Amino acid sequence: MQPFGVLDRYIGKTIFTTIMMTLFMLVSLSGIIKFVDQLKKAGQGSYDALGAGMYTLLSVPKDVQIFFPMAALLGALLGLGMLAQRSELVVMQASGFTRMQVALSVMKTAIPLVLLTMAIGEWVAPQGEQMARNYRAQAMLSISGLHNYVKYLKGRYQLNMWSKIFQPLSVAVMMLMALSFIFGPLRSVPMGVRVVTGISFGFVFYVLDQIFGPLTLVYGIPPIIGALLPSASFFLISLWLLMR
Amino acid sequence: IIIRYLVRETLKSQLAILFILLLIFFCQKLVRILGAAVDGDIPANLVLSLLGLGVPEMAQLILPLSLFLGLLMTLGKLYTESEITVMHACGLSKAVLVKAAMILAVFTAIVAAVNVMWAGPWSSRHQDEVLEMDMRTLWNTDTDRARAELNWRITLVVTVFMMALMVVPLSVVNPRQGRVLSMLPAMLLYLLFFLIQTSLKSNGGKGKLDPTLWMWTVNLIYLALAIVLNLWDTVF
Amino acid sequence: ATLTAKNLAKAYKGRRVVEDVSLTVNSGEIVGLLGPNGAGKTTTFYMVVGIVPRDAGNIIIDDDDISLLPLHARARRGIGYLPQEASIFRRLSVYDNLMAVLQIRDDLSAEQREDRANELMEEFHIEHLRDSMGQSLSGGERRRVEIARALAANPKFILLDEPFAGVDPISVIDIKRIIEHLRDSGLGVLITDHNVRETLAVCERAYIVSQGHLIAHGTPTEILQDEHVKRVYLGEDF
Amino acid sequence: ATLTAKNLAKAYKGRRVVEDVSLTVNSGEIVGLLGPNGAGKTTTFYMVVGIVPRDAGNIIIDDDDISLLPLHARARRGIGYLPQEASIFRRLSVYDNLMAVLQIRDDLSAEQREDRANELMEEFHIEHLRDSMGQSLSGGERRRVEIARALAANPKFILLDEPFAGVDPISVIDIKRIIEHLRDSGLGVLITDHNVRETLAVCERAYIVSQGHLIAHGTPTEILQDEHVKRVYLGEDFR
Ligand SMILES: Nc1ncnc2c1ncn2[C@@H]1O[C@H](COP(=O)(O)OP(=O)(O)NP(=O)(O)O)[C@@H](O)[C@H]1O
Ligand SMILES: Nc1ncnc2c1ncn2[C@@H]1O[C@H](COP(=O)(O)OP(=O)(O)NP(=O)(O)O)[C@@H](O)[C@H]1O
Repeated sequence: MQPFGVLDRYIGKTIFTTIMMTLFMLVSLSGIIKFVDQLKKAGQGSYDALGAGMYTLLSVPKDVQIFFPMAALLGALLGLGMLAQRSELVVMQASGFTRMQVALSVMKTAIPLVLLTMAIGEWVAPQGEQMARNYRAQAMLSISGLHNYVKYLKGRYQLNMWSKIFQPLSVAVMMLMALSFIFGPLRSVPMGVRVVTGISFGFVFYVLDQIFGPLTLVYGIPPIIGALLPSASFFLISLWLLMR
Repeated sequence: IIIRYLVRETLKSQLAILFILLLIFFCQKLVRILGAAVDGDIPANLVLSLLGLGVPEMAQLILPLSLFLGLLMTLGKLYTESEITVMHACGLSKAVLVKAAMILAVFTAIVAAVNVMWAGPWSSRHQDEVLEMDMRTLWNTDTDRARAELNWRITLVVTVFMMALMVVPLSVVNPRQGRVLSMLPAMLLYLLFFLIQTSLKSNGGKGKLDPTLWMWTVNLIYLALAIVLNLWDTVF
Repeated sequence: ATLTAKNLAKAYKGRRVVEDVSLTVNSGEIVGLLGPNGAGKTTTFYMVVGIVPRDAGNIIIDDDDISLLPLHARARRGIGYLPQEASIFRRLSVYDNLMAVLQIRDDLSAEQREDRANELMEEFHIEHLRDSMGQSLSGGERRRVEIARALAANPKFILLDEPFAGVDPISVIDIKRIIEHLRDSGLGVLITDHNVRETLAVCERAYIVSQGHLIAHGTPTEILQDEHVKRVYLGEDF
Repeated sequence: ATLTAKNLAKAYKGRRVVEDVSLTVNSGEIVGLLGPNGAGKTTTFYMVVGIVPRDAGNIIIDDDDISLLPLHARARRGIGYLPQEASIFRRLSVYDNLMAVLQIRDDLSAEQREDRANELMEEFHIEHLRDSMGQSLSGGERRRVEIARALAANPKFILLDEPFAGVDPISVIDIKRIIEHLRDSGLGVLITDHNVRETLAVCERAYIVSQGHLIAHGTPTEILQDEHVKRVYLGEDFR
């Protein structure tokens, strides 16, 4: 037990080359069906290979913020899948490194990643997406801006920033629900139904952040603390899942 | 009995890479619905249909990608565990797991053909009837200037055959060293295909170039790349 | 300090690969657990350390009941484990393979964490492989790091599963010397190798286990002159 | 036959893990290649069968030059190979592990393909594991399928790399009997195990190889009474 040791540099560098490969596979593929649609109906002379394709290239920082929870969940299981398969994760647990500390070594390398997703999701993503509407319409909001929408607008009166103020807390409970089904014996369950099980049980928690989110019109709970209940109710049962 | 084993390890990892890739790209099309329900001033009766009918425009790009990203996941799994070095050292050559990566490429090119001419147009006669030009079935009767179709409806089937062939020799990277990170030259080549071939029809279609001459010299140069890279043992 | 396992059992497809096994080991003596490729001297090692859940067993560290503790909780009470299935970290070095388990044991400072890894690579003769890789190692050289990594945790009650699986004729009599120098410092291991000439000349007792059952137990000068042992183990005329 | 390897060499980081090795093996005699965890008795086995490309070598099947043929082309000329790194198919059965290499050898019909797999599982005593799985096997039981799968190809010139790596005391003297019954039928193997009491009592010659070099060669009753062999191999005071 040391802050940022050697095993934390080993799990933190194994999955990091799998986060950045699932992100490249998802950002590029969403950059095709935005390329196909923005070129299918061209109409005018400004809409061709360039100018209507430059609109896609100026829209990839918007496609990082929406695809990082689904790529950092997906790559953390493909990265821990190659460790438990080659039996080099049982020898960590058989030497004092508890499975909560395997979970902590993912938070030391994915929570500084969503803070990079947050830092480009409010400074360069609304700037570049609005700039993309000017090289496409030349002759043919934010997060800090929502602090200006706190009262001066005249389920929604506050509950749009506070489900994005803690995305680092909401991304992290998706990880700990994922890497609780990875551990097990190596003989019978052949590592196929341990990743697909982990993606599915970590996907049910991703739909229950915008379905349980707009549900303040039942009693009148504060929306700032009422939007924290889905994460914290599974963060408790996750820390039991990898304790037994 | 070893082609049956090479099939059921890719076909068990092609399904689990198709559904996971569909749920990611439809949750995104489910959260734009919340951006088009309250502030768009329209009710919610059509999203239940529009989810299930928003599929075949999406499941015609990832249906080729659910093949060759399913082959890299299960050939690289068979190389690090040294399962193919015993396949070579008992007989059979590298032209068996080409033959095995072309049996189930037929199984995907059948489904990707039903998707492109029996459910492609069926979606747009149910997307344009509830929640509102080139979506017929057979085009060997007319002679319209939009010859993008029958050269883009067809080469979403040769894309299944060719991308399965170009990823057999891109998996052998794992004797005893090196990285497993071999998904990058296969994915960076699949971007270059769909930045040219599906987009040679709106700047080089509609009366600019001929989309039969140029929509196959991109497709056959990109097929001879999948043969000269596979036949790398008697070069010179 | 006596690790004790009483009446373990395990069945996979209704086969009952382990039957009423009961092995006890003190601290300061090393004990063999031998038998053919039947018995399950690894499934017994799984149920003691805790990878697979047992069915009828009872594991006691001398007064306790750790039979429902997970894998990592027993590793801090003293149980060490060396697996059979070739488990190195494969992309750290050999110096980082030893150092990654020395970032535990919160009694070593930055001084004695550095001269323990530089001393463990002297008694195993792997100092010329100081930073090669994990992947680019070789058979017995891979096995000599997995033993050196397992002795680096400073446990009690080590369960060495196949230590001499294809090492050397020289590096076994060099491992056997430093598995006895740790025996004198109060540490009792459970060797279960298959060449029964290096494992029986170092153990003090033995548990010859056939298909699910104990069939013999006693001194190493006794195990050879039992005739039911020579029928299902030991070959013949040994 | 005579497989011959002449003046092989291999260097990874400028280390030269193999030096001027030269081993020849006839058909009908079995030959040892022993040494510590130095020499590279697997890197020599890699350069003969052809997984890694050699640097200065020359491999001859008795009159030919197969030194630039790929891995699969040498396996049809007669070279068989048993790897060290635990290579079963892991999701086929044990009956399908033996049958998957019997779908080659286009001289067996559907009759003698079926009574060869049912006979190979008798001389190895793995008939009670007829359909378990590959994954749910166990150590030496995994090793007894990889040997039985390698003898099922009917090759010449087998290069058995660690056959007895943690098997049994009984199943080794049962494997040694059926590696001599194939020796009498014109098939010469290259055993390279580490317990030098089962491998030296079955071989006819030996090549004790240290860090990159041959240091001894001769009869098995000679290899023990060489003193430079007992310094870097054999332990000490060995019988
Ligand atoms: N998950 C499993 N499913 C079915 N059978 C299994 C499983 N795990 C082990 N077995 C069987 O249980 C028996 C004993 O396994 P195991 O505990 O590994 O014995 P073993 O001692 O390790 N063999 P060896 O290591 O050579 O002494 C063998 O017949 C295996 O086939
Ligand atoms: N790819 C590689 N890169 C660097 N060093 C390597 C590589 N492959 C092997 N080596 C080294 O080469 C030496 C011999 O390797 P190897 O041929 O496997 O010997 P070996 O005979 O297999 N050891 P053993 O099987 O126990 O007898 C060892 O020191 C290895 O570390």
